[PDB]
Amino acid sequence: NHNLHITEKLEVLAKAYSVQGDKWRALGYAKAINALKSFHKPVTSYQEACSIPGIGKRMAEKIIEILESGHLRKLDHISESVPVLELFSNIWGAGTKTAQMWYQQGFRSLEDIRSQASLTTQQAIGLKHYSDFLERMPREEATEIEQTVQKAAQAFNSGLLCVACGSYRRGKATCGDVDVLITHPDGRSHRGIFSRLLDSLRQEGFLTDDLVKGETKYLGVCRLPGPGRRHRRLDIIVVPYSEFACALLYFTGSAHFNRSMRALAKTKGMSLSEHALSTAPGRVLPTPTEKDVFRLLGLPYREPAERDW
DNA sequence: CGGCAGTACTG
DNA sequence: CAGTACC
DNA sequence: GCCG
Ligand SMILES: [Cl-]
Ligand SMILES: [Mg+2]
Ligand code: NA
Ligand code: NA
Ligand code: NA
Repeated sequence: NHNLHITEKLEVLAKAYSVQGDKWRALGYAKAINALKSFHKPVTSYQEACSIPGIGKRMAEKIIEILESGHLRKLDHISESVPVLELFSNIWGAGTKTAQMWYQQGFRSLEDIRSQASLTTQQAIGLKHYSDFLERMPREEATEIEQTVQKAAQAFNSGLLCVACGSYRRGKATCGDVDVLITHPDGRSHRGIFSRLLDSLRQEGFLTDDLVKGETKYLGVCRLPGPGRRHRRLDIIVVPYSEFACALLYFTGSAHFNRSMRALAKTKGMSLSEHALSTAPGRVLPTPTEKDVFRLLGLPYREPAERDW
């Protein structure tokens, strides 16, 4: 990254727009930050700034300002509210609208939130685990969590396949949470297992809090036994076997890689979701493998580690 | 001008 | 429904 | 914010 002196200050702007709710501008800043953290060179011209995909006139100009004096005028005019809004929206279950409302109501610290805010069930759990959920775990811990879920699943039906996705599958040394995808090659036995699986995992003390318990996805909180353990975010998603390849791809990510794939799909008159690759309500195309998705998009296969965009 | 993804939960 | 979350 |  020959441009960490540009990206460091752009990231302040990106975050300010993100937590203030301007999600599209925040998207544009993040793309430009990704582009600039990947070029071949330092950028030292406005005509070179425009050179790169994701950098336009206004973003060029901002490069051409750090160009000169080593800072961006715009940074000194970010609302004093941004760090508080960032604090509040780092509570799981609170996003930008809730953070702006708390701010408007005069809350300024997590002590204010604890003592005076009305919290949803999810947000009270997010607040209780505030620090823990900002921490990444070693991937060796994601492994133990995956194999905990697998053992409980395969106990009830040994045909069940369980796979940790997310940053774990992309090979990262640390993970923000664990995403366990479950399916069954028989095409039917995947259904209705959550009752049994989740109560099994509660039986250990392993599952400590539920955030979401739907018919096909569970989002919650777990903790391995013993000393020195922290609470970890855990998602479990159950999918029909015919959808396994698209689910693997979607839940392996990264989010920027998926977004680049949806856009490439759109150039070919197709659509790509966690459930399927389809034509324009079109037809679902058969994708038994991740490799088939790439092939039908006319792309060469990328292993999970080269999707970490 | 307007897309930049679609859906599953929660309440 | 609006809001939040998943990659 | 960028881009078509
Ligand atoms: Cl596959
Ligand atoms: Mg994850
Ligand atoms: Na949040
Ligand atoms: Na008060
Ligand atoms: Na997750």
